[PDB]
Amino acid sequence: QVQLQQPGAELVKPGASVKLSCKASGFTFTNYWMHWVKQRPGQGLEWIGEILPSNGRTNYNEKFKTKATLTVDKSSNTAYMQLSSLTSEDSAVYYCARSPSDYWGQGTTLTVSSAKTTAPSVYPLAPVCGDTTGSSVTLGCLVKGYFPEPVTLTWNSGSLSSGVHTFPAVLQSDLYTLSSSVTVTSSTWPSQSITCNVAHPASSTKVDKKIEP
Amino acid sequence: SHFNEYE
Amino acid sequence: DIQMTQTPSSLSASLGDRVTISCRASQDISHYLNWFQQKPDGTVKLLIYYTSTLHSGVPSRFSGSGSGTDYSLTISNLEEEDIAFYFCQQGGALPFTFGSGTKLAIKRADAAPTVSIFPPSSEQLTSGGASVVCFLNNFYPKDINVKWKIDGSERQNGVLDSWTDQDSKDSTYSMSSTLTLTKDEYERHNSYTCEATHKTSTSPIVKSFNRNEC
Ligand SMILES: [Cl-]
Ligand code: NI
Repeated sequence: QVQLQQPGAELVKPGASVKLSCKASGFTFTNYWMHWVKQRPGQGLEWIGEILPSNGRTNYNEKFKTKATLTVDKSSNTAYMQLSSLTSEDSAVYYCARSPSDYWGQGTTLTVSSAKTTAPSVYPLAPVCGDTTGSSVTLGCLVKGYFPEPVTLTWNSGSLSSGVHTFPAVLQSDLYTLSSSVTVTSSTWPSQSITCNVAHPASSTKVDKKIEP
Repeated sequence: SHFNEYE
Repeated sequence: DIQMTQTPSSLSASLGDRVTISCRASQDISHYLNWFQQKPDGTVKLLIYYTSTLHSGVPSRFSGSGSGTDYSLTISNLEEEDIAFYFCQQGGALPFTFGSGTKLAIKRADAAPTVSIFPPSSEQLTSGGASVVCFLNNFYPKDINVKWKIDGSERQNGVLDSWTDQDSKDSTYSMSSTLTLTKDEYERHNSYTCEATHKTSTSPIVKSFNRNEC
């Protein structure tokens, strides 16, 4: 109903090639230009190029000429972008879009890595022993060495939300690490049980770690 | 929105 | 290539305020300037095209102006739903190019971080590893610096940091910093310190522990 449907994520090895798809619906894309755009964390958006499905003409950003190949399958109203010889520099969110009356897909996160699927180690982070005098206490959970993303982290099975911060994952080595903190009034812990719940779907693991003094 | 299409 | 220079790169304002963002092109783009809005979930929408034409459904508080090489996007009275990343696109000549973007944020009252430091868990230690973590939570403004010390000596290698986006409800920011060592190195020293430097104070907020002491 004017939608551009892209897969949420793709994982590929360095040296491999990948074909991103962009399925249009709610309109026939024949006379719309279909563009592809690359976004990386600290870089400005880059335009890769565009293809006009009616006649197959393409306009490319010359920087991507030997990297990207745009095509269309008119019978399924789908545009594609094939990326070749992937390197870690190709890791990014890739969007498709139409123009004129512009509308964008939700983007495909492409990760290019050699890492193998690996379950995280989950460790409870209790306060320094001695005695904490505050009205509140902060506890945490450290999730180290997993691949690929993502992991889902909750406190007390999702019943404890509020006072919670879960930080974005970062790439130590070829694996990811994240952490989460929870803050509760001092009278609640350690008298009431607080546990970190971590799921990592790709390695099918689910671990619970109780925070103990 | 682009010079090469009709808007 | 027509290069687009967008300013400012970040902008913190109060809700209800008028905000203006600019994009300057390298050469004349003949009014083909588009403004795009991207939300934290990755969603991207076209707001204005051909300098000043509002796209379908965009509210009237958004307006665009400019000519030749100088263009602006103005939001009359900032609403909460407008907090996002904005970027321009020239469509006057191939290849099409984008401005580097403007991240909006809500301005709030200054807040010092709440700092907590955590020694390695016994479970990690049993595996041969030793991560020391520091949480610096709920501060404003966004900039902050963390320094680690081992026995009073500054330590830089082995540190990884992560920063949350602006909190949706209270407008603060938070940060986690982890110093990861081998158990062997961890066991050779006694004192571990996380020091935070923020605009809210000229003296660092210092948190530390001694490995013996429990
Ligand atoms: Cl053309
Ligand atoms: Ni030493």
